[PDB]
Amino acid sequence: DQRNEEKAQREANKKIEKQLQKDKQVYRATHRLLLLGSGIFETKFQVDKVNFHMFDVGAQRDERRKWIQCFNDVTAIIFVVANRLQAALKLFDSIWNNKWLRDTSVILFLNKQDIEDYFPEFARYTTPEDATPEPGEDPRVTRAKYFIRDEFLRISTASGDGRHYCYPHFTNIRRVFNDCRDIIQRMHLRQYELL
Amino acid sequence: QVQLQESGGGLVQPGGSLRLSCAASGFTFSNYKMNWVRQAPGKGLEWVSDISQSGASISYTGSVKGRFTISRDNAKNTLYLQMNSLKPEDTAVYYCARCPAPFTRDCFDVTSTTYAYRGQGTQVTV
Amino acid sequence: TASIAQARKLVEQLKMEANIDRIKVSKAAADLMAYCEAHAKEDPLLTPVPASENPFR
Amino acid sequence: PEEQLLFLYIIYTVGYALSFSALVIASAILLGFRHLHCTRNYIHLNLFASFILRALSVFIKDAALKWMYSTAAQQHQWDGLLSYQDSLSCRLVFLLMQYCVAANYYWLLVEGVYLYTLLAFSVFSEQWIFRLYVSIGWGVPLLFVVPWGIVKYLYEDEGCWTRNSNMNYWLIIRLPILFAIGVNFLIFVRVICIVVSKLKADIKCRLAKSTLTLIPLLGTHEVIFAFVMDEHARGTLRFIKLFTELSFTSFQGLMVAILYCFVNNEVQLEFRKSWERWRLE
Amino acid sequence: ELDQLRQEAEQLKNQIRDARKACADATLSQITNNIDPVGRIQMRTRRTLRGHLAKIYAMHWGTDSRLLVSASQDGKLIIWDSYTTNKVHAIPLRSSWVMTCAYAPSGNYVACGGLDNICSIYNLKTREGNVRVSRELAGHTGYLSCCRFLDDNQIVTSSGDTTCALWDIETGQQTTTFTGHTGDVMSLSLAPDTRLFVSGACDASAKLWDVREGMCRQTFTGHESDINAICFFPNGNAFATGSDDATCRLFDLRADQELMTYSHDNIICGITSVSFSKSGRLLLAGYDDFNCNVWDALKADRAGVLAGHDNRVSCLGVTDDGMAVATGSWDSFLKIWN
Ligand SMILES: CC[C@@H](c1ccccc1)N1Cc2cc3c(cc2C[C@H]1C(=O)N[C@@H](Cc1ccc(-c2ccnc(C)c2C)cc1)C(=O)O)OC[C@H](c1ccc(OCc2ccc(Cl)c(Cl)c2)cc1)O3
Repeated sequence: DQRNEEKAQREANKKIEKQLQKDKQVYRATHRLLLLGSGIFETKFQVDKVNFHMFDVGAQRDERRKWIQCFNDVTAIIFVVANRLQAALKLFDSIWNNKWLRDTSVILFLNKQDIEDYFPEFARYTTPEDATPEPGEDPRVTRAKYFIRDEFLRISTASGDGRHYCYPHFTNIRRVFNDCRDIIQRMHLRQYELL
Repeated sequence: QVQLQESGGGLVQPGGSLRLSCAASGFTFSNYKMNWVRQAPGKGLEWVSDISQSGASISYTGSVKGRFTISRDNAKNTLYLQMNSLKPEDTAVYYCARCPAPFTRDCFDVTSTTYAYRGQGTQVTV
Repeated sequence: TASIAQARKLVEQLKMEANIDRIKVSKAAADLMAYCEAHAKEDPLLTPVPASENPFR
Repeated sequence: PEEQLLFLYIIYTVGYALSFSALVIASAILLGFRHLHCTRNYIHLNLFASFILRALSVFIKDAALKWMYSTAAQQHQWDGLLSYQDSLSCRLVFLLMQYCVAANYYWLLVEGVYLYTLLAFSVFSEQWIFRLYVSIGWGVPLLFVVPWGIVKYLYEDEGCWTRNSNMNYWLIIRLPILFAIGVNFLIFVRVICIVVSKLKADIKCRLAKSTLTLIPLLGTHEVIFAFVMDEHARGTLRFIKLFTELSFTSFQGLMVAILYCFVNNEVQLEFRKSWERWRLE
Repeated sequence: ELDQLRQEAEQLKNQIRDARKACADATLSQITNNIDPVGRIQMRTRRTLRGHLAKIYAMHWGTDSRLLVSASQDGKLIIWDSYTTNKVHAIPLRSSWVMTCAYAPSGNYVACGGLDNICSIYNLKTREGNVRVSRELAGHTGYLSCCRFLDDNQIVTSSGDTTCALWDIETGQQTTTFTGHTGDVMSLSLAPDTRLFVSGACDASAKLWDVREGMCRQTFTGHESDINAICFFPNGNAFATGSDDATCRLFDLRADQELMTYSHDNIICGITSVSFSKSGRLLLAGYDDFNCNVWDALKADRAGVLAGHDNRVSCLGVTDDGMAVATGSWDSFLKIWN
């Protein structure tokens, strides 16, 4: 009549916020990652008892200016870079410069080996001696994967200041765990204004 | 209505020149980053060039750099592409695609699916 | 050959978009001006509602 | 002598005046704005509320000294002061005062171990870990002040304010306090090695900000002034040995208010966006 | 070649264009210049519902104007009580990526969909207490961008594969597909009779569909960028959009042209949500600079700002009695304004 609908309404409300507190302790404990190169492919994995979530988009179109805004809350955008490499620079240039993806860090993985055609500046390019490989695969391969690394770092070190960071790697689940640790740590130093 | 009628094109000798215009309609030309996008016969769409909303930031793909130049005239609402020293690898259908939103630096406009703010194209052969 | 088939379905649409008959703007704008003034006495975001009957006070 | 040591007492009194003034403006900014209700501004608010009651202790003792000068000099009555000294007034006020200085060294500690568990551990539930930090901060000081007042009423209660040379009972206030200074340095040299690891990815002009920011928040200047300001480890031919270590402890509530409320950018945009909500009106 | 009918589509486009120029005898601003204005709309946030963990992409009111559902990207579908600030239900979703939500006009169901390409119907009024999924409506390619119930059995859903679809919940299959958009359909809005609905898409175009015939009736191209939001006038004879070119536009079903543009020089951020008031005199547009400018829908001038949000306003809804505006945003708070 006057409490039979009301103080029992605030009882079913407080049985909700007890489950919303367990759902908050598990939401802040998981790390959401977007992995891009039904309509979503959620992939759970755990490295050293820290649970990660990786979402590969499946049945979606190649128009992505509208669903990429869903993934600004994620920890790190994993960007796997397999002509088709210039299209990966222009995609990474869009992720880096999007107004909503300005606070979202990009882990960046690289695959291919074997160009001077699609990049004529590559022929006038020698590898930095300050960054070397250990096992020594080829002198001619490490001058190429350090070129396309510095193509994707020409985007990241162009007016993208200390709010999102690019982590380029050569190819793996341990490397995402060590980069998501650096993303969370650099966020906690920006909250105390130490970075 | 966003309409983009790109002109120019045709056949050319290897080493020749062209001047592809692109008359823009239905939007303020000054607010948008504009691109040039081509599609080779048997290939997908690759991005060629780019120019910022003032003409300041200008980009090219690696295979056209030095030979091609891009230009816009915000007073006459026309986007240009001068294609000097042409090659047999440069024959494609050249589209005048613009970025979807004004005042932005991110563009998503080389899509096999229907991107809305590009033109029907002009054919360039050698 | 969907290049000619999609542009066929694009041009039957502009045919059925054509054969409709449009009224003038001055007649249609006077019917949106008349809906607002005939319902302005029941717009609680327009008229400042007194605080006893506003249920969110 | 007096021309300089009065200039130190004025700094200690006025340094706690500008601190405690700035620790209410910083505790009304961080508590008034609902958007600034993090689980770290709660640690700041309970630390600013600990620098305040430390500053109220200074006001009390200073006020008492002023009362002795102006009133007890020429009126020539000491019954009130004598009755208060040997009464359960003096002991109670002293214990509360010594809690007000020991709940400061433990709220610069759970402000330090909270930042370390953001950067190192990061696997926890923030529902219960906050209710721990308001229990290590306010309740763990009660475990070595009340056993210190229990032993005070039982042994050596001949005067509430004074003591003797006996320091086998002063292992209850000084030793749990200097443990908390000995941990806020180990967190200081672990957060600093993290920050230089984030800069191994012009840092000499950049580490000079993130080190001087971390010094008032953790209370690291007690360790710095105990190692480089020795100077025979006595009072010898100096003025600025004792001057800095009473200026960098009085103005510390001012510096945790400036560096962690006012020049904070996510607080400054709570004034740069709640003003255009009033500029339209 | 295809130019035997390509230029037929432009020469049809010319004769539609001046057929609207033969119909624009005046403008809406010339008709409504002597209309004395609204004044200064000053809405205070009465409520602030605080229970979501991530960005709220959509809310929807109930027809009783008291309950509302709101979807967030944490995987929640919290049904609120706006009068009491009590969460009635809090539905956990199988997909965290949920970009839309709807409430049944009867009040028995809620729908939600997102990047799992699936609309999920939840029976609130079951005999078990626990709210469970009534149906999954999986026939859409691409993300689901909007959904609006027709009754307890029919729901129209727009999606990311550039098509809208009319469903049948008891069968699960879609009765009608609405094709014609070239960019992905971002929002829809039903007519008050629910025999028509408009749909804005990322081709800077808004189409008017017959629900039972299944065809497109009229197409409205007046914007410049991706239309994120659409809303009918309360009369049902006009509608208002909002796109990424920072302009709202009042279109018109009968004159087949835009009547008015709602612009400002200080506004260079896209509209994410539009709604009308109960009479249609106000047009409340949610923006990306985090506030919600109230527009006089007849005079085109701004009558107020709903500035209380800390991140991007993603949704906006006016009640069915016109007494509240519930705007959610990307900070996880819905605010009821008045
Ligand atoms: C830096 C020196 C300065 C100071 C100033 C700012 C902050 C801190 C420290 N300081 C001042 C001081 C004041 C004293 C004192 C010494 C010094 C020296 C000295 C000091 O550094 N001192 C040690 C050591 C120390 C520690 C604690 C106390 C203490 C304990 C309990 N209560 C009080 C008020 C005090 C001051 C005293 C000395 C310490 O700082 O720790 O001797 C007792 C006397 C008193 C008088 C009257 C009284 O009754 C009140 C009353 C009386 C009649 C009426 Cl009618 C009414 Cl209404 C009210 C009570 C005390 O005030």
